[PDB]
Amino acid sequence: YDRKVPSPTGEYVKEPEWVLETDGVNLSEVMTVPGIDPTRIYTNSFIDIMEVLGIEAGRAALYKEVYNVIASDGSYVNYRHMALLVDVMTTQGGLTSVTRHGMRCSFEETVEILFEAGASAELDDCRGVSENVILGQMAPIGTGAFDVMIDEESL
Amino acid sequence: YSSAPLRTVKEVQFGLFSPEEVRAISVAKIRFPETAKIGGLNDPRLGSIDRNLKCQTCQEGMNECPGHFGHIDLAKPVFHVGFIAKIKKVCECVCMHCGKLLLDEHNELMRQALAIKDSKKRFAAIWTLCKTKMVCETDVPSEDDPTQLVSRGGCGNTQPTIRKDGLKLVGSWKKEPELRVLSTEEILNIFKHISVKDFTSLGFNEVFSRPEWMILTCLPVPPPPVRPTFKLADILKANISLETLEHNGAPHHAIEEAESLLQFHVATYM
Amino acid sequence: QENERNISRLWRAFRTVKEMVKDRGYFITQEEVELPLEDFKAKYCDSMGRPQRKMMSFQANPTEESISKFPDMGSLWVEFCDEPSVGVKTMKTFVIHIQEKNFQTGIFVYQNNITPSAMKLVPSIPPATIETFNEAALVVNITHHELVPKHIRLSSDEKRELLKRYRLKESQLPRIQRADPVALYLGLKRGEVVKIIRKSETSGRYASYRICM
Amino acid sequence: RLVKALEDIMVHYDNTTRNSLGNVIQFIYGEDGMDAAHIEKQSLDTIGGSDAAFEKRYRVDLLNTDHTLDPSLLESGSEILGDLKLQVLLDEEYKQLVKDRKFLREVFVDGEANWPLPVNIRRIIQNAQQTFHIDHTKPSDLTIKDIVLGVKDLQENLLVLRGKNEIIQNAQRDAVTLFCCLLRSRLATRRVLQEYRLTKQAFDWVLSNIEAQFLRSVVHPGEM
Amino acid sequence: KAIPKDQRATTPYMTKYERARILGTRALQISMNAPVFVDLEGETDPLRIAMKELAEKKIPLVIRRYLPDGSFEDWSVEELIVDL
Amino acid sequence: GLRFGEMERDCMIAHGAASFLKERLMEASDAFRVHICGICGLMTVIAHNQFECKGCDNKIDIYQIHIPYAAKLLFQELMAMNITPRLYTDRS
Ligand SMILES: [Zn+2]
Ligand SMILES: [Zn+2]
Ligand SMILES: [Zn+2]
Repeated sequence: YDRKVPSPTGEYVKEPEWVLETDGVNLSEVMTVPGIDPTRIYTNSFIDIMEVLGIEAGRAALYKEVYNVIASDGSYVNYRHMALLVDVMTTQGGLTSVTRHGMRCSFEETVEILFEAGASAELDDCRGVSENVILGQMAPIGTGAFDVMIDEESL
Repeated sequence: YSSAPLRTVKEVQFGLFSPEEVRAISVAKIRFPETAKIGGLNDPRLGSIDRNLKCQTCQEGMNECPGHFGHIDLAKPVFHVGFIAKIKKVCECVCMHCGKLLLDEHNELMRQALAIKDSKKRFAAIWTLCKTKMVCETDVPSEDDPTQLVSRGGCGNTQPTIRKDGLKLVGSWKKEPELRVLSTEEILNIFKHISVKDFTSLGFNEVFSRPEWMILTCLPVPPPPVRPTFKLADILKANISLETLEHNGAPHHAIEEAESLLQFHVATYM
Repeated sequence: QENERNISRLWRAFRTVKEMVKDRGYFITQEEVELPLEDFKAKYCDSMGRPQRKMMSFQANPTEESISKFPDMGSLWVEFCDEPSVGVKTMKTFVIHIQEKNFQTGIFVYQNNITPSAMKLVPSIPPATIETFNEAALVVNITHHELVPKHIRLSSDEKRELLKRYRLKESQLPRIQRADPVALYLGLKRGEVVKIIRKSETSGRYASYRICM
Repeated sequence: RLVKALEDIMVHYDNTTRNSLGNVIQFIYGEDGMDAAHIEKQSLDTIGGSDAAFEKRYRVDLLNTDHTLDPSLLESGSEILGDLKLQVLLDEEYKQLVKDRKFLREVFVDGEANWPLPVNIRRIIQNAQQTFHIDHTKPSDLTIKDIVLGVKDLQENLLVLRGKNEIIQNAQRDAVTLFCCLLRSRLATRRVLQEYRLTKQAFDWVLSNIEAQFLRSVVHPGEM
Repeated sequence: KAIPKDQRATTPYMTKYERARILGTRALQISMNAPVFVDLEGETDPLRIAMKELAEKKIPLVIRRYLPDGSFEDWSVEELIVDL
Repeated sequence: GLRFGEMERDCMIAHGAASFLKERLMEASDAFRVHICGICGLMTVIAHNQFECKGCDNKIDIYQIHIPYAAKLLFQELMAMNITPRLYTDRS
């Protein structure tokens, strides 16, 4: 691979390096072989990264992966959008599946979900569009994230 | 025009109706299956058939009048249809004699289960560990030694395996084996004996959802706006013939048939 | 052999532990950490080469900025046994040593195993916690990796101030698992918060937080 | 599936992004508090080239007759040769640049220099050069203090968070760290005088426009 | 759960959502024969009128901003800066 | 077809057009006006001037909310099945 690295005089310069690419993963055991640089070892299995390096590494790797999928077909998406996804999937300390599967509130509306709501003593914060529709109110998103009221000190 | 401050709803707290609160809010004790008159009980003062008037109850409507709740006092307790699976699972965790949770902080993997944050995830895990427990153990290994035992509160008694036989729950004991339906009244008492801690562990809420309320003792009766039928009429007729059977101290099987007739109606209601 | 690929694995692990112990706030000198394969080869030598572990073991004392901020804490005993699998007997001599020194932490570094039967002597002498490590997962210092940002343990004071000014309940912070390799490395206890300082392509520097579950 | 997982995330009036339970997801949105629609690829100069190139570009050494500011770039250009007190100010600025270059070299390890950032300084400057019909063949009436103090003060005003405590104040310092690198590299004294040739008037307008475009770029509470 | 006029840490800028909802709320009232507060120098469209009022800082409404934890800051439309 | 389904709902959320969202997704079901207890939070209010819960035993902590009639029905349906849908004008 080519590697952009600063030179003794300061400019980036291409320093090519030999790299090993493998089929199959054992991060914990490879990481440890002499002659490698274990600070740079990588894998596309963000699960293994989170298990050896921890979620914060798990997070960054998960970003690099979602990023590559998008970049793979030439397209570019601002950082914060994938940053946000990656934080949601990571915020409870492990890797939460997204697509999987997976209020109130209200399509089926499996009475069975309300039964568990009842037995669980579940508290609906009512921020969704849907529970606000059932209640005939404006949802506290965007244009309704605040109240309006009459001023009573303007001349 | 209404005196009351106008507001939007910000929160909805789900919960189970206690029997005390259902009694607390009713506008009429209800118990004779008839709608001259009027208007036993039922339908008072519940009320306002159509129009005029004007309750009671209250004073509008119809169309302004919300509708109000009555209650029926159930001669025996009955399962709530929706909660049998839960009721069964809880029984599979609680010791069926003394009410104590079958595993606790002393157990290796029960500590891991108890830590779980989401109360459905936690209940899952606690049930997974306890459906195995076949004894309410008086004493346990701890660390340490074993040799050294450590004591808990309950109790000694053996646990049943529980099967769902339609609307009844069936027990199976030993260590050939002893079968016995587990009656509603019995589970109602077990549940009542489960601690605030133990039932919170288990995803219940001491204010909004105690497990005993999964067992109905007191039906809320919906007002005319809710039924613009007569299933309640049949629930009543079963309830009647069950009271008029204890009053006659008639044999165990007779009380039980009329008990599961009532179960059948509160269930299919519902 | 190449039990010299083994002196290496042991020496690297000793290094990690010294770094771990250092980043936890204890007084190790950078000169200490940087102990050459050869000086190690000598200071813990037996000839014919070999280990040997028991000699490696060492006490460890908080620093002055440590007890500036976490005044409480205490001192620490790191131990290297010495026999591949650790039964119940050889754990108690450790468990008792810690005890009879009021050591607030013991780290036990083991080679292959402890029995699932000796692991129960662990949560056994409160408040003093006892932690274990496979030398294997000590041979490399994970926190030195490119993708591992700097986790700083917050004092319960800094914690209070954090929750107060974002006006948060504990349950609203992002979480870190008690057994996250980085929590294990800093020795996080349930309820403690880390400040994570990461470099960021949008703002250069961004600090987030995780509370230990 | 993606929509369902994220659907309830919203920016709140304290600049945090939270879900419907109110759990924190990012302490500030995008790690910089900005709206992606006001953000554009801009070059972090500070980061490329040799050291020789960097020194030649940024260094002002009033105490050296060769690396000082040419009297022609500046009205006070000859009153300023030898000015110790002013060299102290110019050494703060250079060190801050050196630090920044080092820092940026950590964040973008491969030396990539173009990164989406708010406020296009280059354009604000070409505007100023046009609006004020900037005579490239005359001394500026900008003093050294105007620039160095001017630019320091402007950073104090790029607000993303407003709370008056040690924690929010740090979060704020972090939020504009990368932008301020860009800013200090564009508004290095020498660069202003020799390359841009701004006048006291044009410069003052560049500053306040950066401030206005900046505040205009902050994400708005209520954004889904 | 109410935070004094002198300790407001939220933005002194009106958001694009605030402006939309304010303009829409006044529009509705103008659209229903509610008294008006400026010289309509030709204007007959409630939203255009509503915009004239905003411009000239004569909309007597207050925005109550809720913090995630339930507390809230009050800013008058008159007060808030309108640059978007 | 002509439709406003899940994906159009999402665009309007992305725009934060909440009034439009309310108006499109609602109904002629018009505001039924009910009274709710401030302590429990059920439609148990006997509302001459004119109102008490029992209770609760409440006479001076009462509100008034407009909700779609279907809502009022679905909440009573819920109550009739021993579930309490408690409505609060608050946050815990
Ligand atoms: Zn009525
Ligand atoms: Zn027992
Ligand atoms: Zn009440």
